Amino acid sequence: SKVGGNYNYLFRLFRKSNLKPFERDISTEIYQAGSTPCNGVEGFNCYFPLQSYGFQPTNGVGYQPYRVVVLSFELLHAPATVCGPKKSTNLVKNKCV
Amino acid sequence: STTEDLAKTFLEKFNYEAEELSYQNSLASWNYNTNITDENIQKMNIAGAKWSAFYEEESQHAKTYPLEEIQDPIIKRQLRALQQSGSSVLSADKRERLNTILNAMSTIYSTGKACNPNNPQECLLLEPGLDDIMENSKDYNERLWAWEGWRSEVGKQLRPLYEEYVALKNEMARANNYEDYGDYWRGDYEEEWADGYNYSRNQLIEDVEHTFTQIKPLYEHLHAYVRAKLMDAYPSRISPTGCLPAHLLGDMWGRFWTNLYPLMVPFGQKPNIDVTDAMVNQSWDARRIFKEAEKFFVSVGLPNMTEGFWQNSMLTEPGDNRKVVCHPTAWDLGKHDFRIKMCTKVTMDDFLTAHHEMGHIQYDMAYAAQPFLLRNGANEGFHEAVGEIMSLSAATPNHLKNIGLLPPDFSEDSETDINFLLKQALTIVGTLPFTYMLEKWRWMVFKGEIPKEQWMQKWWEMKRDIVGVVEPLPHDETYCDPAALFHVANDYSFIRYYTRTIYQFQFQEALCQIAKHEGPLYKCDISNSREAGQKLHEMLSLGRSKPWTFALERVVGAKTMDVRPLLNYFEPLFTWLKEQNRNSFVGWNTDWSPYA
Repeated sequence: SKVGGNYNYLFRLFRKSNLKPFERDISTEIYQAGSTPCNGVEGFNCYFPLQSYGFQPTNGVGYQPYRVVVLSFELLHAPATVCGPKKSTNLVKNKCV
Repeated sequence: STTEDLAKTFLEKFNYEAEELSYQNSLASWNYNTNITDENIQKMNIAGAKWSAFYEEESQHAKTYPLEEIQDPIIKRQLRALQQSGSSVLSADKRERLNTILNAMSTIYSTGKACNPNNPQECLLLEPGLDDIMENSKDYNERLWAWEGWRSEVGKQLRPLYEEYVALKNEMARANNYEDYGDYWRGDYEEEWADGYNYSRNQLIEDVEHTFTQIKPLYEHLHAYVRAKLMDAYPSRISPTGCLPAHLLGDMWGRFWTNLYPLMVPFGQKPNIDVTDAMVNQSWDARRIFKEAEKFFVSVGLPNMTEGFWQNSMLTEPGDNRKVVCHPTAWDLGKHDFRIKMCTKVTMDDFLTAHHEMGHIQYDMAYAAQPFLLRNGANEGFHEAVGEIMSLSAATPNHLKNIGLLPPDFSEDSETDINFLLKQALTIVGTLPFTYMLEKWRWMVFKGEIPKEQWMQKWWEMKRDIVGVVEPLPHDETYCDPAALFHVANDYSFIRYYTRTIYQFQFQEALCQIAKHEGPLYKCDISNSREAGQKLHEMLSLGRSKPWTFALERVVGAKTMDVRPLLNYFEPLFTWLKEQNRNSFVGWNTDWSPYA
């Protein structure tokens, strides 16, 4: 959050219906709300969802950011170079080992 | 497609943008009365004028939004408060005339002065002088000149102004589908859509009379109390058979009354509780008393408060070039950002006010979990009552000693209670007459049974039966002594003090009995009540969804306010009202007049 008014970043709040697992949604289109048609513009029962942060340093704890990183280890079949670091020790010679 | 989804998304979108606006508006009121700068004033003139723009627009837009095809009932009250037809049904000509009248009175009110007789140089802004003399001393002609003048300049200039305002308000809210301006005001307490607990706009007429005629045997003798509590004052200028003059109001409508009492006193040798010398000796501070309150609320199980609360909350007087008034208040900026203001100085009343605001911290964190447009308590009646329950419990010696103001060697007596009841008797008993006068006059005129030209005259047989005040200089439409105060100079109503008075003892008794306590309702404390603490904290989690009887039956089990506690909780006071009057005249006749 920046001081002079964070009108740079933006929020999204709305969609039409439910969504499948594991996909990216970037919908910004007008939503058709009532019996009257929308034709893709705000008007008779119509709505545009997008809004910006507009963050001033005053916003509260619940609306303060919490960066959530979902480390999605999707398990499939590879040798998977990325498994984990391996350690080692020192060797001693001329002994039952 | 139904309009329920449309209107709920509409109210949520209002929540979003109007919460940007109202968040900066709460912060803007906060700044405005903490910074006085011309660009911030220009913000109040211009940027603050951006506030009133959007609400009316969707008030007009949601007016087109319908009520028929809605399941999920919630939206029904929404549009009734968000269509807000009300005054917009009638003509902008009517509303504009009244509004420009309000602007005129606002300007002339901002510019006002009146001052001394025979010496118009040591002039008296109604702040520092002869008015304070009226209360601290008994200066009769002094309060005369003050109150006579403070209408004679204000009231006369706006008398046709104010009269046209009131009559045309009658016209509008006769056309409002309501009965008059005050039923337009009455539109607060309506509730329905749950079976069994409806409240109408005509049934409220009779029941409060009945509770007031459950006041009246107390009240007519409460009437016979102040009447009698004014006996030892003046033998030569007030005949015992006479009506008492108008300039004993206490205020510009008698909003506070404790004036002739310490002269009438039967036993006043003992001084009040004064520990100021001890504070000077020890020099405690509001920071120390702040964690004192924190750990007292811990003793009933209450947590601390976050960083953003007080990194903008200034707790000390700024002085220098930043001019800020010292009226403490409890504030809220919204969206998990809550802030408070006070001035700091060592006072028991300041400590009690700090406790007032922390009890309020929990007690209006009560309704911070509701959707934005509904964040309130069950109804608006519990508010001024559950606000001061704990503070008035602290007024008793128990908590005031628990905070350490007194040493342990003090033994307990019932004489302390007898003279505390006596002190409340010479202090607080003054306002209820005028309170219920405005309340009942309001309900009749709001149904239409009392006129405006004979307002004073019909309010004379009344007030000679209410609290005893009559003009020695009778008021026709020219001379002028109602509007010398800003409150009813701006036309409000008076139910809340009755609600507080009868509701507070009901809450104390119910908390006592669910906590399994027994005793009188002056001695019915809520301290050390953890097993009802999760009830007391649940007493503060209601919402605004249900009629009041459901909320009562849940929180306490008694669906209605009880006035048997009025007639038998005064059974000791109503008797001390008699016991103090057992050797005094019970009555004071009412036929002589000063000017004849």
